[PDB]
Amino acid sequence: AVVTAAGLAWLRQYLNPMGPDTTSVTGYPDGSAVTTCIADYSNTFNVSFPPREALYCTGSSSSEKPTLVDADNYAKIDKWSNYDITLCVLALPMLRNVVMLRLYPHTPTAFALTEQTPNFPQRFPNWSVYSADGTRFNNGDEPGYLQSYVYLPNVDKHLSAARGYRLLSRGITGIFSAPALETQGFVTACQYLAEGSIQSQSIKSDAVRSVTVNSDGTVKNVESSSQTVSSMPRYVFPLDGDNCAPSSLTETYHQAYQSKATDGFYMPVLSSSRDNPFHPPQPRAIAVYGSFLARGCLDPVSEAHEADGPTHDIYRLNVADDVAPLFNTGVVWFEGISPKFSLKLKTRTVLQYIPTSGSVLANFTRHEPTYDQIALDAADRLRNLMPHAYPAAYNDWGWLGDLLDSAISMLPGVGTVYNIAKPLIKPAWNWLGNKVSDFFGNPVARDG
Amino acid sequence: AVVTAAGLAWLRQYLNPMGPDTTSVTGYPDGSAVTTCIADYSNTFNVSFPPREALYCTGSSSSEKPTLVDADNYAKIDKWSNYDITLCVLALPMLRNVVMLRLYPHTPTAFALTEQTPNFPQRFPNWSVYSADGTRFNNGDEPGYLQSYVYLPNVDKHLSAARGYRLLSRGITGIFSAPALETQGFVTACQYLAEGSIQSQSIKSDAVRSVTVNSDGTVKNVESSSQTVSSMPRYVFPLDGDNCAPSSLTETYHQAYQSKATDGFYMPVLSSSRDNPFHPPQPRAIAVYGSFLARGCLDPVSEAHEADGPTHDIYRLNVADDVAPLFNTGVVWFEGISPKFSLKLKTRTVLQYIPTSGSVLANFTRHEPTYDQIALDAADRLRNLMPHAYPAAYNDWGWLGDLLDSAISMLPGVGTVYNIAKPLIKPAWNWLGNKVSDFFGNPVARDG
Amino acid sequence: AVVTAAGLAWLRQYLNPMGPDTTSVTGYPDGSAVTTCIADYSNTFNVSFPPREALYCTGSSSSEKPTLVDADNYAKIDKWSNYDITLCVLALPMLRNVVMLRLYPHTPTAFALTEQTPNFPQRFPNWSVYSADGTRFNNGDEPGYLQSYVYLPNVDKHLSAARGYRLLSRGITGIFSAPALETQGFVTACQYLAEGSIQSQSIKSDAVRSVTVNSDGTVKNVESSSQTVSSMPRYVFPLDGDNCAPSSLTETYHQAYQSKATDGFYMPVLSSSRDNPFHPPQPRAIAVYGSFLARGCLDPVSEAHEADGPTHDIYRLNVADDVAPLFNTGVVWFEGISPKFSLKLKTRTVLQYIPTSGSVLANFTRHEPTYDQIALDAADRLRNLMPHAYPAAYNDWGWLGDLLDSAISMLPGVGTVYNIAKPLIKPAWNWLGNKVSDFFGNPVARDG
Amino acid sequence: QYIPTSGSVLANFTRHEPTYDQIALDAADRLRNLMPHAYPAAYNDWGWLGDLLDSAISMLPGVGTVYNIAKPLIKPAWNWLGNKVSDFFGNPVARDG
Amino acid sequence: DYSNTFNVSFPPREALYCTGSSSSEKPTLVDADNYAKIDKWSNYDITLCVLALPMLRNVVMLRLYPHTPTAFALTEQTPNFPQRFPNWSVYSADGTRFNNGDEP
Repeated sequence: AVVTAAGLAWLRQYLNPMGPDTTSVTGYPDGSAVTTCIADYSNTFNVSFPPREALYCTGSSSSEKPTLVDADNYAKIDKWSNYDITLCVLALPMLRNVVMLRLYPHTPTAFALTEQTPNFPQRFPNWSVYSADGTRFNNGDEPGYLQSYVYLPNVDKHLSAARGYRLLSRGITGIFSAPALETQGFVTACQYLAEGSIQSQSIKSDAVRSVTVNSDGTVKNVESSSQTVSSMPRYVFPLDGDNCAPSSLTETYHQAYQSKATDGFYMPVLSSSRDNPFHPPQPRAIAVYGSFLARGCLDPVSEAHEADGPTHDIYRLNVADDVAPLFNTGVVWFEGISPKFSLKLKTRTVLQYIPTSGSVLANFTRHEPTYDQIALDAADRLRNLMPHAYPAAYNDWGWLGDLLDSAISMLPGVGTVYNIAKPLIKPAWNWLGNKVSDFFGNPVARDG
Repeated sequence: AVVTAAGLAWLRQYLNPMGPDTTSVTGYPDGSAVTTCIADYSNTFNVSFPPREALYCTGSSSSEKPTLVDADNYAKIDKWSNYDITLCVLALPMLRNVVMLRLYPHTPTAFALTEQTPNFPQRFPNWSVYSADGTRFNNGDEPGYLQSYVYLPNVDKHLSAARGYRLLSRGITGIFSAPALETQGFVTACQYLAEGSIQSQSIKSDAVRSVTVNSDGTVKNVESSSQTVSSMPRYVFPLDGDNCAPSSLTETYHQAYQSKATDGFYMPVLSSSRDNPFHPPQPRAIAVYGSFLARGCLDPVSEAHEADGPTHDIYRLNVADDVAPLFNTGVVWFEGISPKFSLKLKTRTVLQYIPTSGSVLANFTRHEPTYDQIALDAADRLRNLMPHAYPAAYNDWGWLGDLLDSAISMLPGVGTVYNIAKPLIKPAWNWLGNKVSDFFGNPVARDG
Repeated sequence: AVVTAAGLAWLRQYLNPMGPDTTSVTGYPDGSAVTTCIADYSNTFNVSFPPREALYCTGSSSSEKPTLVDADNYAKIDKWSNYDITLCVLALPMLRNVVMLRLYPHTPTAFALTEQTPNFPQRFPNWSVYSADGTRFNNGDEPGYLQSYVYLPNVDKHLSAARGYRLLSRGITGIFSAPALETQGFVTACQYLAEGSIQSQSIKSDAVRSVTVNSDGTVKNVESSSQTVSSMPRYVFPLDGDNCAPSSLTETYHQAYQSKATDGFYMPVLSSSRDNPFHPPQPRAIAVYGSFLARGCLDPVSEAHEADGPTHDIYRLNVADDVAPLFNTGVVWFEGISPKFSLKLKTRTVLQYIPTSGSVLANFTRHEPTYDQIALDAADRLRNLMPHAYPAAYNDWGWLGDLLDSAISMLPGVGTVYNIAKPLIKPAWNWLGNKVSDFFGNPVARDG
Repeated sequence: QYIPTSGSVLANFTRHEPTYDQIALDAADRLRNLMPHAYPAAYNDWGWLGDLLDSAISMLPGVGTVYNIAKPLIKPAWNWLGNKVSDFFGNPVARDG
Repeated sequence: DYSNTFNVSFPPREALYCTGSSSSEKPTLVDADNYAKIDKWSNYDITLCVLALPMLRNVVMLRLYPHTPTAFALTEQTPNFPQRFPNWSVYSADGTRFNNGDEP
């Protein structure tokens, strides 16, 4: 009849993962009554303009040879360092490989992606270079942009020894800094769901074609195994590469966060479904869903073209992972950044495990099967109206909890005990103009 | 605590898609808070007995050659026109290709389906002929029935430029007419869920079998790639072809609508689940689930027959599409129709889109993130008791809305404000006998 | 506003499938309004130490030859009969093949499983032998353990003629007996969810490799169809074979039932989700999810190793079946059993069907579309706190129904009419110590 | 009705309701000779049936009578050709089809 | 509970078979285009009897006559391959089994 304390703790960490008050860790209030272990991974990364020693090439040059550094094409990347730059980060719902960093010389027209599978994508301290024409870069080409993945190794080790898992919350903070007199630049942020799913795409097989010139062997075996089969299953993410562009994100979403670069960002990525069931760890190769090339039977075709159906271009990331379903994909863009910047990424990912018997997690479990559907309904009705991102320093939201949770906790059905808490109005998040007001009209003075 | 106006509008269009009052268009009340574009496709088709110019053959004759018209076997189809005929329409949950029309000389024993993939299935104005023995028809065979698909091209164009979609409602009206003194015939209608799903079936590969008679080449490479693999994924629909027959539908379902032919029909197809999540457009080849031929490991078998597991016969429709899950499959049969009939199909399909950034839909969006779980519960408890179909002219249901929605809106949980609206009783839909009574016993006089 | 009688009947049969009062049969209270047939399969099996005539070998010996009995290696199995033994049963959610029996000479270190596909797994009256080293047993090896499946043929026959199905409840009783003065032994029991799912794993193809020594034929066709494709889809069950061991189950779960062997067991397997949608019968080969052997792209690899992604070892059971999703997997262990024991397994499985039109089930249907979300919520909040198993004779739970159902029926939301029923406390299930108390502290005297 | 054979398909659809009623059997025996042999195809759901006819005959068998008088019973006139049809209680039957 | 529905009408030639000695050891024999006589029947009004014996299988027996018969005749000679509903079997005018080239 009334929301529990565990429900409040879960809501607080789910909506404000990196808030200062959220020190303890709590699990999903579904009352599964199973013995679970809740892990909290906090990581920090001081990303900046990479030096030459941490910069590899993904072309066919480093194909069978391992990672190849740049053969002093680094002069061109210094030429990048002469001017302003752009810095995108893409937070896919992948459990490990939490974010993808990407550096551009100028604002890209659209979020391009290589068509050939890159060789040896690099974890964060190293980067990997791509040519300007959306192609893999070998030494001697003309570099277009840089990319890297931010990897959490402990998450991999724990996911190895776990029967099931589910993501509880994830937040990403972007403390930005630059030398004095070089603070110019903008920042944009947006979340959006991606109907990523396990998919296998149609491919064609190789058939031997023998015309036996042998004297005794006149078989002329032309057996045709060249039929249509399924590729290995891959997790495909439909991200709108054209609409992942800066301007498209800005105009598309009314909750898109925009501010000056020095404000940083803070994205508490949110789920998109009421229920959060457990899943077994099934790491699979990730891929990005292009635009379909063979229409196939989508038009009246002969009775033989039914095989090569509506297949799509698949951009293979050459990264294997298991993703948290129903969680939003986040993305921020830093535009016009001074080349000698310094971005302190701070990620906090809290997630639940069912430990495999006799595994390392089995000793750290905790038995608190709290059940609270009031909190679940509160989150369900709160998700659609929370902002997508906030400035870096805007933790410790006063309106959360005492007011917002209480204000929405009285809506659901007949589960209302307190008569009335507070009217709820439309917030106006204008970080550019400094006319920002919260969910109750109270102005937000700038703390930093 | 009380159902909103948006909830009422959504319920009204979901239960009565083609009602006269439902002029405006409203979205699903889940409060996804995303920027969506809601499209409303209304189409009309005056289907009748096709002339010879719009009648192609699906046999191996039109295999590599495109569509082939009938080489004046049309005399037999005129002989059909001498007697009465039967007209089935099958509304699968496919987004485009809204319905499948099918014409028979007499009532079929069962809803047969070709085993070989037909060549060039035809959109509505043209038809495609099939032989009597459930085989593809080449010129010179003996025609068994005709078939066609009703295609919406705008739906295809819009589904191209959309990150996600979900079907809001769909209704099909069947205004029937015939020359005076030839109004004889019956009509039957029924909806039923089909657990259609993405499936890939086991197939076998082709292996080269070389016995090298070459003098220097004595390899005799007999390498066996002839293993078991997966076909390309297809959307398989388990429709009960034996139980899609007329009599089986009549006896099976107590909500099956039956009437005289001149009454037409009006099927507001209904969902079968409470939630309606967004889905990315994934058009795939459609197929119908036959009866499994290789039992495989379903019986104690040798350790080598585990490969060819329980595979089923797959009837390939040679039509690629993406379907709306959790929506019922509808079917109506017109029996004993006069051959010179005239059926005005009127389809209305309203569905939501998430527009891809920079796409054509992005300019037509609308920002009304209404949330109303009362309406969702009302629909959930109303679905099981609505009739499957109504006569063609029975729009503007008085009992809907002011009474039925209100009567059921007070059931759910404690979300009840109004004390009591009206008792709810068992309706008796007897369109044959003219003893029809609605959900409150009020008789329904015949308006047409 | 108040839970119906149908809701009470469904809850009673779902939580106490083999209780004496549950004589009538009732369906899921979701109000699907469809015409359904509810079937109740009760089976009994007097399992004991098998004789030599019912004991086949699964090695390559019985590969193409059918089932091969043991060539009088039965002396070793008699030597087993000299000492104590261990008897595991594993109740997977498979519809047919309800349980897997397994006999060991002593307590196994872990629930091993053969890596090669066994030949002709045997239904219950016969068994199949496996070697000590987790390998298939041919005549002349050294036997390690015995295994068998308990098969329900009527379930197969009915599942053939059904458009859809869903499992309503399933219970397994273990009446144990042994000769006087040989009642020593322990019994342990545990349920746990398994995220079993349809999966296809990466495999590699066979390519012909021809160097044409033919005089006229100098093609040297070395065409490489040796690419990566998908195996046939299989239902993979992630069971923790290391944590399916006795001690791991005992320590892991606080609801694990433990007692003396003579007490038997009674496991009412429970679902793990609120909703229970219908599913079409899709029998597929079952397999057990090992530990992945090829990491693949989980580490930075060359642009060519993306194909052989994170593949797992797959233990193929050589048994095809369709499973009930969201139902727990149960397992009991009998330890130190006297070799001349007698276990009376009593299984009761009640499940719903949608009959295919014109099929055998179509005549036995029943039209009671009751809707009761109160009962669904009651089950949802009751699942996490019910014990995993009870002694064999502990049917007819007094606390169920009049108190427990009523006590929890007042929690959900505002759907509360009766003021207060009874306080609910923590039960203490200690069958070893005879200090057992139910959900209201009332002690449970031993009826047997 | 069937007595299922063990292991057969019928065995999964049994019903335990051994109800006993001499009154119903006696009423059926009494009424067998009164009901007409057939009706028009559309003439189901008779008003007189059950609450009226079965009741008004249920006291006749022996003296198994609790309610004193339910309803007098008269000979019907099933003149379907002449549209002059009257049921067991004289109530005219207007054409419903 | 078995509920069944059938749509009986004047059968086409493909659903008629001969009961005479023609299809004695041979399986059912379709009419050798004596169907013109049945069309002659279709010229005028017909008669349709159904006889519901207490048989569990074979719920009813349908029968079509050119014109009302004086009695429910039957053939002293056993018919060959009696036909389940969608197919019919023809009997001659003289109350005997019908081979092709007789008077139905």
